[PDB]
Amino acid sequence: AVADLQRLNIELARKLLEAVARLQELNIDLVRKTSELTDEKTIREEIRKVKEESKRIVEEAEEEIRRAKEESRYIAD
Amino acid sequence: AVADLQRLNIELARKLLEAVARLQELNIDLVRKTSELTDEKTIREEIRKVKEESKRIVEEAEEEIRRAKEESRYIAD
Amino acid sequence: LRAVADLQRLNIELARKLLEAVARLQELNIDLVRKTSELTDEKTIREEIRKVKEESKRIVEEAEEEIRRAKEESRYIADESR
Repeated sequence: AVADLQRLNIELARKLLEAVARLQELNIDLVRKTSELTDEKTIREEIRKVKEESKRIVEEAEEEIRRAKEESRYIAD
Repeated sequence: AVADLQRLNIELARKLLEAVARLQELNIDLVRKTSELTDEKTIREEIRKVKEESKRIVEEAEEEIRRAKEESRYIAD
Repeated sequence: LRAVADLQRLNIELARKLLEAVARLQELNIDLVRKTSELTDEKTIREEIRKVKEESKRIVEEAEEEIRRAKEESRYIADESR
């Protein structure tokens, strides 16, 4: 069952990479918006929003890994 | 063969971390320069540059997973 | 109980640590941006930058070290077989 488990890891690498890519675009955006704003109350909402968004993304990736792990177990029998 | 496929997976994980590491120094550089500058046109150019550089890095990592996908196929048969 | 199933969990453990690294770095980056908006003294800001940089390097090196473990542990599993 070597090819199946291998395909699984390739899938995983893609998930984590996409998460990494989405977090990067989030950080470029947080820096861009912060440079644009002067009001600190307003800047704090952008930061608070990026933070929870980042948290959603990390959690999504965490569940994907958990699912890849469970699927490995079944393929293991 | 299993050992070769695992070697492939270790290689891939390392390259994904390398992309993560390069993005982080990029993000750190972007914040540093933005704190240094006041002119927004110049700041937007720093932001634009870091962004395209981030995509290049992201695109290379995507190609690497793709290579790893091809290579795994060849080895399993 | 396969050698392959054990190699597989090694990779699962490996993806987690790297994600954990990415998560930690992401929080370092947001904190640095937060403090940057809060401060006007450049000396202070540059110190916060140096701190995040050193912290980010350690996290990356911690992850590089775990990869070296996975690689070595994987080798060990090679002769070990069903």
